[PDB]
Amino acid sequence: GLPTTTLPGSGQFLTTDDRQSPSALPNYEPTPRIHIPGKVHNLLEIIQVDTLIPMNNTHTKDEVNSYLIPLNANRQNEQVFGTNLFIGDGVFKTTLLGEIVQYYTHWSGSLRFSLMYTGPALSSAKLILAYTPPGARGPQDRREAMLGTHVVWDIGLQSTIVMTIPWTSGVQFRYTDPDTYTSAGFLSCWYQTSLILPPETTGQVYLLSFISACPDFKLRLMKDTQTISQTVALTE
Amino acid sequence: GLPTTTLPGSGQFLTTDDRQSPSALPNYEPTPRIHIPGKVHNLLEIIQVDTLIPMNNTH
Amino acid sequence: GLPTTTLPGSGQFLTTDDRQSPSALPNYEPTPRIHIPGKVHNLLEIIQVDTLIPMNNTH
Amino acid sequence: GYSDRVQQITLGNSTITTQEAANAVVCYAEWPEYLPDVDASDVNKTSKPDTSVCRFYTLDSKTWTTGSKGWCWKLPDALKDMGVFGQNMFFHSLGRSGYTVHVQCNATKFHSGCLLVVVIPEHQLASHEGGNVSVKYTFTHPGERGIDLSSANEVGGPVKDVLYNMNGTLLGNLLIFPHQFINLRTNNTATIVIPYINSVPIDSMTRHNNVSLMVIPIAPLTVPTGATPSLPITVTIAPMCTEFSGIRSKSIVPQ
Amino acid sequence: TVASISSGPKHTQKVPILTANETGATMPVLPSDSIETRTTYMHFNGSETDVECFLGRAACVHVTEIQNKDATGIDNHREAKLFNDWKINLSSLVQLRKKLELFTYVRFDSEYTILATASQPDSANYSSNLVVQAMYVPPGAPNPKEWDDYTWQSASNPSVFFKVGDTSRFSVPYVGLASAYNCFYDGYSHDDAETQYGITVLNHMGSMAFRIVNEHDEHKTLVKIRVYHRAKHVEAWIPRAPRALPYTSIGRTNYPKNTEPVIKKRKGDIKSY
Amino acid sequence: TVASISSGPKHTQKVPILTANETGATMPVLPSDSIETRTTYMHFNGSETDVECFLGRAACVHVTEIQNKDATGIDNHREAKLFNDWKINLSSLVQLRKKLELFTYVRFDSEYTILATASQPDSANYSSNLVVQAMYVPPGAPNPKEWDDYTWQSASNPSVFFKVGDTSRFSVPYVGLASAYNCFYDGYSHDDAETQYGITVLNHMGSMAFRIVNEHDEHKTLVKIRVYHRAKHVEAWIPRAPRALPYTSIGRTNYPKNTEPVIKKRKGDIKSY
Amino acid sequence: TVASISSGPKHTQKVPILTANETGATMPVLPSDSIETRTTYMHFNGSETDVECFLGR
Amino acid sequence: INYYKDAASTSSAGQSLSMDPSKFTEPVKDLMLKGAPALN
Amino acid sequence: INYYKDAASTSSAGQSLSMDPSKFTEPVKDLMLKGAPALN
Amino acid sequence: INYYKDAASTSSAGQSLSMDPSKFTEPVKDLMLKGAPALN
Ligand SMILES: Cc1cc(CCCCCOc2ccc(C3=N[C@@H](C)CO3)cc2)on1
Ligand SMILES: Cc1cc(CCCCCOc2ccc(C3=N[C@@H](C)CO3)cc2)on1
Repeated sequence: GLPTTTLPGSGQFLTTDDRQSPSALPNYEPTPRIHIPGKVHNLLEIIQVDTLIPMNNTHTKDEVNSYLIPLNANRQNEQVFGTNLFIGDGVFKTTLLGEIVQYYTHWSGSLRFSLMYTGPALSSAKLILAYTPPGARGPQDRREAMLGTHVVWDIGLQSTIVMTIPWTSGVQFRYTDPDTYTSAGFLSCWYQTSLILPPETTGQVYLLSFISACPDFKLRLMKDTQTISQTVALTE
Repeated sequence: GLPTTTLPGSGQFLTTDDRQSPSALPNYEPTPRIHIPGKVHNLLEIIQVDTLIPMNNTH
Repeated sequence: GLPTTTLPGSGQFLTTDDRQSPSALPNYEPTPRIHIPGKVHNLLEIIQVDTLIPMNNTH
Repeated sequence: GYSDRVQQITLGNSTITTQEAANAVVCYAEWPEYLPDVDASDVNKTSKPDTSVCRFYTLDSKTWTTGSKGWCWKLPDALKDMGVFGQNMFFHSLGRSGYTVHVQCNATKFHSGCLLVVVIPEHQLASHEGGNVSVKYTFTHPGERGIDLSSANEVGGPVKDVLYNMNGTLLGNLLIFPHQFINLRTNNTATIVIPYINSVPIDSMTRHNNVSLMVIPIAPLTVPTGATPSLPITVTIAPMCTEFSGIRSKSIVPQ
Repeated sequence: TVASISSGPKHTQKVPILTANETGATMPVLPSDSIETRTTYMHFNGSETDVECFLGRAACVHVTEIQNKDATGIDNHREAKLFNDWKINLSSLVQLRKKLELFTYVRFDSEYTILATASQPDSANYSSNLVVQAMYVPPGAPNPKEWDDYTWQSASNPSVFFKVGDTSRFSVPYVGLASAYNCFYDGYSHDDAETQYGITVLNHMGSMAFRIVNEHDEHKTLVKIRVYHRAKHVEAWIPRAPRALPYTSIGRTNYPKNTEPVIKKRKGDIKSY
Repeated sequence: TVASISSGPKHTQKVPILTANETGATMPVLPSDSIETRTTYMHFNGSETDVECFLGRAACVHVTEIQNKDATGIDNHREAKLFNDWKINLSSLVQLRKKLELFTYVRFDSEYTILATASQPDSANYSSNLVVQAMYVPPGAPNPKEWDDYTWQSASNPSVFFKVGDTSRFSVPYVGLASAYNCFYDGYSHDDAETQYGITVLNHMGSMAFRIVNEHDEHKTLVKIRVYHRAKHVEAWIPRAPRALPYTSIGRTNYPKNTEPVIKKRKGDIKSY
Repeated sequence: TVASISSGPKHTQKVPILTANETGATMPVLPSDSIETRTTYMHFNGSETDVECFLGR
Repeated sequence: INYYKDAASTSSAGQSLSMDPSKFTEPVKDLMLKGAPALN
Repeated sequence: INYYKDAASTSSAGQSLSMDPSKFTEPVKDLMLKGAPALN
Repeated sequence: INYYKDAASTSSAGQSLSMDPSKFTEPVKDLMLKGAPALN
């Protein structure tokens, strides 16, 4: 008989501990694995695939239309859309990125925001996208917007433009749930010159917008998502 | 005295676990084995012998 | 199963003991350290800096 | 002078040419291949009709109009009646296949509109009734007709609400599945190569569909002034590396 | 590892930021393709986002309850909670369910922890000490009928006996019939016109049965069982869109009617911040 | 090591005892610079004044309380202490607080010990055996609302279950967002005219939630939770003046008005002994 | 280990499927003696049918 | 590691991995070859 | 040290440290180079 | 012997045995020698 002493914590059950256990089914042989395409190893692998952002959130019931950012022909100087960058809330929240970020407490890294244009091929347009780093207000006019991170996008044969929100930060991690100290800025978009439709054409054209994370990205300290809850256990 | 911590499951009895136990009969000597024809090792050995099927179940 | 005996003191919590514990946050990666001037290692380092004595205590 | 843009796919006795492609997607970066022995379980030698089943079948055409919500086809169902592919299907106990899907929609440089073409492995549909109402067989086996998401709820059928992918997930995130867009201004076809994806090496072709192909208008169709307000969309699909096993009497399936 | 390299002004014919999303790719664009950057290192590995880590902590998967009371004159033990069961399954409680259904097929060993606590809602002199016996009853094995049937002998079926207030813990290998469990199944069990649709017909694995071994004392004792499940040795294939609407049933994808808009409406314009 | 060397009479032009304190230095003067000394050795290392040792013993950081009782008809569990929380923090109880605030920035892993004892202030037949479930609820995770919410499933959030009367112990890595925790912060969360001032806005880290898993017995049971915290792997920068006045608030430096003189007045003259 | 070997058409004078059960033997006939098979491996050892396992709980 | 002195006290035995059905499936005195005629 | 005989009884697995998003982010048939035109 | 995988779970650290008061006691820009005049 070897002398032992038990410490504080004996008998506790910590849902996060990782130890060995007896197998209830001694000697059982599991089914062989066969090959299946698509294996995922890290959630970091999947948040780099871009998905659509319901940017046009202004509706009243969920609709395919809140994915469409409208553009008006012949407007000059004006603003196309605006949003803050609380990736865990608001427009971002239902996107795959938003949806995964919510399983973690802290995030750090660059984001990739792209816009794909869908107007007739014989039209043309020049837009400016601007990222405003924390510390200033959402820009109120392009002059204000153009003094921060921006890209003049020229609509052409190449249909999409990929803007990166480079990680601009004092503190090396931000909270995924919106927090002030930790806030990330604003994203706005304005006409640089203006949309022009060809003859025989009319109305609004739309941009689709996507979001995905750069390879830069870090997420840490897992927790429970506000995105799902329940009141009684389900049954069959 | 070596410091320990006990985990969840301590004291449980799992009918399928396989561990050592003290022998109640210390030092006892079992009867020698003699040879007996017919030893079975796997149930897989015996399910290969065919047996009759009551196919005509209608009684 | 290895035979053990527990000694007096089992289960006690001594605020001054120093042992290992399971991490509640398995696999979490702490923020990198950056350099900060001023690191203290011993209280003996700081009690050698002189400070003023309110000698005139009479107020 | 090769462009990403022009392409030719020849499979069996049938060929497709596109002069306005946008590359092609190969699901999960894997190309269809036959079933290796190391992965095999059924001891039966399989049948590989090759060129008689691995050719291009063009399903009947759809009509995109400003009110369209989107269409959904299931595989191998959509092909249950195409030539010898279909016969093999009803006649063997098990079968396995990959596909090349080519979705076609051309317009002019004055039109606008953008379709999402996506392949969803194991697309289990939801009942519009809620609770634990099931979706009857016939409803998930529309055949070449596919399911029309702008048709009405029916009884025992699935829900046809587009912002929810027919299953409780948002349209916006379908982009995590192999997919390609058809943006009239860029593109006129979409091509996806689908490797066989299952948790078993070979399965039944009638009780289980392993992918739904979905074509969904996202930026509404907008035709030039006084143009007819609609465009046809055509889907052509070719089984590839098909294998059938466990031949017998010929399945009889509901309806 | 560098998180960003140093990059300076650019005036090229080589534009990495113009792409064609119609192709289905997400081109790997970085901050340094469109602004001037400085070197920085990652200092991080992505350890805690590994799927083994993501699915590897215990989650509550089931809460049931049984009572110890005089069975004298009870015509239906099962019905008196003289013992209860659980037609096993993991999609019953939703926190863990949404996590698993981020994948189509999943393969793992399970580690179960079972916590049992007792309640004595009405006047008792004391708290008795009860031993629970949770037993696995696979498909085809004779379900028990009374709280003290021959079934409980469990001569071939793994069973664990632990005390109420304590915890039991054991681990079961991956018992799936195929190579993976599907989290999801667009099929039927056969081509029947009315057979059920979904994984419910696949994910068939028996049920687990609990009972108190103790005979009855003078008062009644409520014992409530909580089963926790931890995946170990995880393997996951084919990511899918996360669950947006609420769940209604074990094993079907169905969402409730007149549900509410899941995308938050702006308080303001598209232009609003 | 010598504590003092031998030194004899001196009649020099080299005076180590005259200095200019205006410079900000504390010149390292020793007994042997001004009296005649003999050799002596230190016999000591300064082991127990290491900051790891100074901050490394468990200190009580929080006492809360929850009760097990029939929740039937309770409109606000939180309010009935059917479960309670703690918007986590270390500066709440002052013994450990004064120790930490001897430094400006501090970095360490935490080891928590949680002791839970039960009380039955009014007539009970017995002492029941309750299991506590303390769960970590980080910022953004859905706080629980009833004592038996879906929240308690805690499928992704670390939780520990232990018995009242026992102790639970686990250790959490340094969870700070920056490189160190500041013990102190002369800033705001943004340039707002009315935003709060101090570390309160920095030291934001979630809250910990406790509840009893047991349903109710016939009597009521008070369970009082004590959380102890031990720093391990300590790193401290920039020493500061010790706290002289009493504390009034978590996270602000504020002292109470009409406080009392903190320097003891002489009973006598400056000249007094 | 192979569970089944590959075997093709047969037109022989050597018939493994005709036997005389009166002898008391169970002749070791396999799928490949009477249909055309493909190779497949066992992937299994028969561990949990060992008598030690069967009587050991 | 055995902690105990007696052999009965050790854990379960380990798989025969013996397996030879012929004592049960082919106890015939003159060897039968599959493919050759049963009765000559 | 494993104390138990079966593999299911061992603790959690250890980090894939595999990580290759290209099956998801770039499943295109003809390789796309960043910087070269998307559609030629 | 660490029984646990993560570094936070190890016991207390071990004595700096670093000790250098000069950053606090003599942060002067031009070095002062004891015995030499303070102000020259
Ligand atoms: C997807 C998906 C994943 C799962 C989980 C399947 C679990 C496998 C079977 O689980 C058990 C549970 C309990 C016992 C048991 N044995 C006794 C000692 C007690 O409980 C055995 C197997 O179900 N669907
Ligand atoms: C300065 C200074 C130092 C600190 C302490 C910060 C502590 C980090 C977060 O602490 C916890 C506490 C509890 C749990 C917990 N997990 C579950 C098993 C139970 O409790 C997790 C993290 O705060 N300010």
